[PDB]
Amino acid sequence: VLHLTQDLFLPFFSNVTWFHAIDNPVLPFNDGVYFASTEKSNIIRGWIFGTTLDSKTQSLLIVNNATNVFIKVCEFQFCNDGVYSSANNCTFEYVSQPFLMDLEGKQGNFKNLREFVFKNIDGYFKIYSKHTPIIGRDFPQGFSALEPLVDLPIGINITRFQTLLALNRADYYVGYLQPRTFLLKYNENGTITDAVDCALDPLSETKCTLKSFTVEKGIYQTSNFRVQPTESIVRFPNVTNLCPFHEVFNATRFASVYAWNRTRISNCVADYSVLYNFAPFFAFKCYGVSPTKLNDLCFTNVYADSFVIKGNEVSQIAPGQTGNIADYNYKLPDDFTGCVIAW
Amino acid sequence: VKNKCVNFNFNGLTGTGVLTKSNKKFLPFQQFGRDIVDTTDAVRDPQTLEILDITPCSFGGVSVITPGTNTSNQVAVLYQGVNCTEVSVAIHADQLTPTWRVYSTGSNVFQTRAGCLIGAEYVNNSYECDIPIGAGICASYQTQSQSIIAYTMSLGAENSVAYSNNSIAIPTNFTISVTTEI
Amino acid sequence: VKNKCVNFNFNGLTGTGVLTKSNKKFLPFQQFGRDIVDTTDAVRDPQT
Amino acid sequence: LPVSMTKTSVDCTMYICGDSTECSNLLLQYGSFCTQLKRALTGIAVEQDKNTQEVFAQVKQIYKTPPIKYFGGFNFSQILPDPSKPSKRSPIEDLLFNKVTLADAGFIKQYGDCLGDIAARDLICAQKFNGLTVLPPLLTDEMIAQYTSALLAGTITSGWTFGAGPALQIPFPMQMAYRFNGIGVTQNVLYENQKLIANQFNSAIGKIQDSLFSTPSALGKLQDVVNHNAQALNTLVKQLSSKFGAISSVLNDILSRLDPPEAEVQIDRLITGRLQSLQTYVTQQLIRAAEIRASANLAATKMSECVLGQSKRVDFCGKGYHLMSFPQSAPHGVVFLH
Amino acid sequence: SKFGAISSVLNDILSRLDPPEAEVQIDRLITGRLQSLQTYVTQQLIRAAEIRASANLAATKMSECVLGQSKRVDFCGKGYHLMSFPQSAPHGVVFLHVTYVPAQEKNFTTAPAICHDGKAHFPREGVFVSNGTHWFVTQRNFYEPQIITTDNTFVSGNCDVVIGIVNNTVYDPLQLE
Amino acid sequence: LPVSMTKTSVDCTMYICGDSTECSNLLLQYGSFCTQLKRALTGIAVEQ
Ligand SMILES: *[C@@H]1O[C@H](CO)[C@@H](O[C@@H]2O[C@H](CO)[C@@H](O)[C@H](O)[C@@H]2O)[C@H](O)[C@H]1NC(C)=O
Ligand SMILES: *[C@@H]1O[C@H](CO)[C@@H](O[C@@H]2O[C@H](CO)[C@@H](O)[C@H](O)[C@@H]2O)[C@H](O)[C@H]1NC(C)=O
Ligand SMILES: *[C@@H]1O[C@H](CO)[C@@H](O[C@@H]2O[C@H](CO)[C@@H](O)[C@H](O)[C@@H]2O)[C@H](O)[C@H]1NC(C)=O
Ligand SMILES: *[C@@H]1O[C@H](CO)[C@@H](O[C@@H]2O[C@H](CO)[C@@H](O)[C@H](O)[C@@H]2O)[C@H](O)[C@H]1NC(C)=O
Ligand SMILES: *[C@@H]1O[C@H](CO)[C@@H](O[C@@H]2O[C@H](CO)[C@@H](O)[C@H](O)[C@@H]2O)[C@H](O)[C@H]1NC(C)=O
Ligand SMILES: *[C@@H]1O[C@H](CO)[C@@H](O)[C@H](O)[C@H]1NC(C)=O
Ligand SMILES: *[C@@H]1O[C@H](CO)[C@@H](O)[C@H](O)[C@H]1NC(C)=O
Ligand SMILES: *[C@@H]1O[C@H](CO)[C@@H](O)[C@H](O)[C@H]1NC(C)=O
Ligand SMILES: *[C@@H]1O[C@H](CO)[C@@H](O)[C@H](O)[C@H]1NC(C)=O
Ligand SMILES: *[C@@H]1O[C@H](CO)[C@@H](O)[C@H](O)[C@H]1NC(C)=O
Ligand SMILES: *[C@@H]1O[C@H](CO)[C@@H](O)[C@H](O)[C@H]1NC(C)=O
Ligand SMILES: *[C@@H]1O[C@H](CO)[C@@H](O)[C@H](O)[C@H]1NC(C)=O
Ligand SMILES: *[C@@H]1O[C@H](CO)[C@@H](O)[C@H](O)[C@H]1NC(C)=O
Ligand SMILES: *[C@@H]1O[C@H](CO)[C@@H](O)[C@H](O)[C@H]1NC(C)=O
Ligand SMILES: *[C@@H]1O[C@H](CO)[C@@H](O)[C@H](O)[C@H]1NC(C)=O
Repeated sequence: VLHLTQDLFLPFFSNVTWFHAIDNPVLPFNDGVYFASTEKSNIIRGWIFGTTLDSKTQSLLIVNNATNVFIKVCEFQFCNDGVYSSANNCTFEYVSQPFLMDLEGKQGNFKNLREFVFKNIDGYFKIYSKHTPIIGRDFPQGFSALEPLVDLPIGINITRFQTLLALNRADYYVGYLQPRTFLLKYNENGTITDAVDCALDPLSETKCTLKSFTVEKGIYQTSNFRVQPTESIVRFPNVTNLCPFHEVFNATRFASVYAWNRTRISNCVADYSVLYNFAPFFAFKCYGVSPTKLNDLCFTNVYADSFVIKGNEVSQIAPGQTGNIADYNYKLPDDFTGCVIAW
Repeated sequence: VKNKCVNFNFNGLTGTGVLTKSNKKFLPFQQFGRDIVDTTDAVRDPQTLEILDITPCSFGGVSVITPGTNTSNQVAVLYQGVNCTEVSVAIHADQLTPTWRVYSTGSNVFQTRAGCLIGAEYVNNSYECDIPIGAGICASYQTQSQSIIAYTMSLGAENSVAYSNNSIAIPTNFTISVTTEI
Repeated sequence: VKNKCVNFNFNGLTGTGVLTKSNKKFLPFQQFGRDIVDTTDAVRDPQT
Repeated sequence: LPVSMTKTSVDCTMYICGDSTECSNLLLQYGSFCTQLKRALTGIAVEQDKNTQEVFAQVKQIYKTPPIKYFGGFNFSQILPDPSKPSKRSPIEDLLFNKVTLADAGFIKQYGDCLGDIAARDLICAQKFNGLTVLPPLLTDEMIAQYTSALLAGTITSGWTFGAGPALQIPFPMQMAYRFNGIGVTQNVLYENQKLIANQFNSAIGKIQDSLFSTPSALGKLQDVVNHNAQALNTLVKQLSSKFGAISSVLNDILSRLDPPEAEVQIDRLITGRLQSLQTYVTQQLIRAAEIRASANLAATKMSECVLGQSKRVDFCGKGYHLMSFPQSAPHGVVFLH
Repeated sequence: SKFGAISSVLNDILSRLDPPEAEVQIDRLITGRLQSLQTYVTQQLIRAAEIRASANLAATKMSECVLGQSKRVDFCGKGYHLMSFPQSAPHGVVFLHVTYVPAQEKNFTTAPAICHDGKAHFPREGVFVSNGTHWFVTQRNFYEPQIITTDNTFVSGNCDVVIGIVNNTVYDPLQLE
Repeated sequence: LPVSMTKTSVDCTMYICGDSTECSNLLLQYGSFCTQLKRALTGIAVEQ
């Protein structure tokens, strides 16, 4: 069968940053990372992922050992190099068969090549592997399937990628996947003998259209082509009305607490730039409505009560509060949604 | 940003395309614009009170002309019904939706009445049709050393008869041809 | 029961058909199986 | 006789879901429902190209008329191509072109002047806007006239011999006399009244031009075909404005009013409405393509019988006893001068 | 194809959803598959109509070209049709059109008629062809020149209206005896 | 040899919405979906 799939895959003939080992650059982790390594016996122990790589956000370490693995989704403190230090707010300790297959034909020339591709779409970290003591020159050309080893639903956030090393007394192939459509050739034994991209070469695209590996002489309509817009201009009527926010924040006899002096707001425009640039401010507490994600909200009516009080009463004005001003003169409702201004 | 593809959201009217100055006769009350088939075509500027036309973004279509895969992997790309300087500047600005790119060496560009062919070179010689390109053009795989060449139709062997007042050609011999029809 | 027309509810996959031992090459992580056109064709026995 | 119509290569994604990722993803849930449409339209275009090839490329050799034109007194300047005309077409094909107006030429590359259309954009710009495009015929209108010219040169310089094998030159009076012999009258009646036959032929050839010029519509078949394609495209692009029993006919508007979790029902409604409309359009195009294939096969048979020979069947090559038939290229069709 | 429903498997959606909520997705699958089947049968009807037209053409071709000789030029193969063998094919028929196609030809000369004695002689069946010196009559499709005898022609005219006539002598087997 | 059949002039409003104002209004929301149908049937009668 020549099944066609749309999935995050490493683009064919893409750019891979081959590295060496003799300090651990922080490779970004976006849309997963494809990793590979060729080694004589072993130079690699474990990987680290996550953001800021500290005991602040949950991260991942996939270190192994001679007989098993030591993968753990933990929030380790720091190692900067016995590696881990903190296991307090950490869970998900997993042990299974080791990730390294090592074999030799009575000689060290049988350099094993390992191949690991990762992604964390809706969590579920995936590790696909296939080991082969290939010719050993470098990243080879002959195709090879990639069998999964483990499937663990991590359910955390990951953004970066680094790697641990080994001890002593050519590897680190890194690739980035992109959202592409792929076509896979399935052998009669179920293996994937060949695969072709669908967005790299026009021949590949037409091969993908007719789900085949052979194209006869002729012309094939594959898809359409569009010029994606460069910018995105939004235009609205020159300019409309303005609410008397300036007139209500720039009066001369703001009535005190005994006359709450409310200016009802209707058929206005909620221009809150004046609310920001006006006055150095002293109390800008917002409870039910965000003080920045509010210009996108449309209201029916708005009530603004202008008061004059002292510093202690400024903090006293708050939901569920008691005192000389919060219970006898002006009470703030518990279910109040809005903002307060004090300058 | 006129004469350039750009998303627009004019006073609640959202869409994509290209805009430029127009010589419309929009009435002062008029705000939107359309055509016979009720597709938005003109929009008055809500901040300049000017009239701008609306264009399709770059609509065309990609067709790949290729010989047998066992013959060669060389392919040529056809973009139907768009001007080829337009597609070239789209490629230069890197805003074309296709990500695959066929090399533009200057020689492999052929503005054809069916859209310009890229990946094939025009030859002024005429050969029989092999792959129908359209607008009297057919592409084929030929030796120079091997590439895809686009050419006009060879309608056939040019022949001139010897008609005269008193000239007749009479077949002194004959052949028997067993044609096949399926 | 094999070589007989039975209703099956294998691991939540319900349906009707005839089952028999096959000569496919399921990889240890493969569970459901399919045919050319996207339909459950061969389900490996989770027990034996 | 129509031979073909405007080839179309309607696309799925732009037409149904205008540059909308979520709408394209929802359409992907329908499987290869529209790849069938693309394949059917491609097959229709291929069939129309084959129709033109069968109806015109009946001769493997492009014959040329002799530089002098005196065919026993028969006047052929009306049907032989005029060298002075840049298109190298006879006055008959010139009148045919001038009497047929194409809503969509297709081979215009109209993109670029749609912004410069200034006025309300026409059907072409609208259809390019809403996912509609038109492919041009493989055989250009110039080389179709070239095939017609080669056929005319063969049929007026070599009789029907070039339709069977090698072109054997023969005087035109002799050829007409042999047509008379084939129609059951001996060549003597022609050879005694050659002047009268030539004068009648010239009068008829002159008067058919005036009949075509002054008639309201003698190109009714071709004009009806072109109008049918134009009206089908117009209805196709008009169905985009139909609500189809949903909140709105604007894909952006339905999203900007209902969050896709509650808007996917209306998205599916628009999807199925536009899919059914395109299905109807494609089925009607298939039906019209079958009818056009039948008409073009009839035209090809008429060519191979009346042009490259004389047909004993009556009425087939015009009313009365058939003598000849001189083809003339027409927009998306052929015209026989029986 | 999920057709905008939970899943494309009838049994799985039945086993995962109750009847009085799953019947909506059931109807969605019903209408999607039913429209697909309608499209398939419509396209099959198109194809069957085209195949019926082709088969009627094939039957006519068989009846004429096979069971006889068709004077319709360019119908039973290119060239003058002689006879044809039908051959069975998978879901089709293959004809073997045996056609008579002319060959090497020569310009000789031609005249509409021959004027022996004040009278215009026209050929009975054939052309008036000239070696270059001696006029002859022969069949149109094969160069078989023969002496211009009275039996080979028929005379009707007055040697003054046939344009292009030439002077030559016609012979008869009667005057000798 | 058949020459023609009975000519049909199916009517959208009546067939799909028996004298119902709201039904006709809803059918109008489907665009000119059936005007094509009426034109096709008229052309069929003309062809007969
Ligand atoms: C699928 O798996 C089969 C079982 O190993 C393979 O059959 C074998 O083939 C080898 C030769 O390659 C024989 O020596 C052995 O006896 C057995 O028949 C079969 O080849 C394989 N199919 C593939 C790899 O395509
Ligand atoms: C007509 O054409 C025939 C072939 O199409 C000629 O037959 C040929 O005869 C030669 C011997 O002279 C053979 O060697 C050859 O294989 C072929 O059979 C035939 O001679 C020719 N007749 C005339 C009069 O030209
Ligand atoms: C063949 O018929 C032509 C008809 O178009 C003749 O052309 C005519 O030319 C005269 C002037 O010479 C014009 O007045 C007339 O309108 C027409 O164009 C052409 O002469 C004629 N040739 C012969 C040899 O009869
Ligand atoms: C005209 O036709 C004549 C047939 O009678 C040809 O004459 C022949 O010539 C040979 C000698 O070459 C005679 O032996 C024979 O009896 C016959 O007369 C003659 O070649 C031909 N002329 C041309 C130009 O073809
Ligand atoms: C064919 O032969 C006729 C007599 O056998 C010729 O008629 C003669 O023509 C001359 C003029 O050339 C007259 O003066 C004479 O009275 C007689 O009518 C005829 O011309 C000739 N034609 C050709 C074409 O040779
Ligand atoms: C990879 O990067 C190099 C420069 O670092 C660039 O020249 C090359 O074109 C890139 N390859 C691809 C396939 O983009
Ligand atoms: C390696 O890791 C496994 C996993 O738990 C552990 O049991 C073992 O003691 C470790 N050390 C060796 C030498 O295997
Ligand atoms: C573990 O992480 C959580 C997440 O923020 C944090 O609240 C908690 O204090 C951490 N515990 C430590 C670092 O011991
Ligand atoms: C109030 O308005 C006056 C004039 O309208 C202006 O001069 C003054 O700066 C304003 N007050 C504040 C605090 O901006
Ligand atoms: C739009 O408003 C700006 C801001 O005052 C003004 O300068 C410009 O002239 C206005 N243009 C129109 C067309 O109203
Ligand atoms: C398209 O063709 C060329 C190339 O761009 C140029 O003349 C112009 O852009 C357009 N011309 C016409 C006639 O459309
Ligand atoms: C060769 O091709 C060029 C461009 O395609 C053309 O200008 C030139 O006339 C051609 N030469 C001949 C002899 O036709
Ligand atoms: C045929 O005859 C006419 C008039 O007699 C003459 O003008 C023309 O040149 C002749 N052509 C040939 C080929 O003899
Ligand atoms: C019980 O479950 C285990 C788990 O694989 C396995 O031995 C088998 O499925 C069951 N044992 C039986 C059926 O004897
Ligand atoms: C007839 O004469 C013309 C005059 O040049 C010549 O070109 C042609 O080949 C001749 N036909 C033959 C020899 O069959």
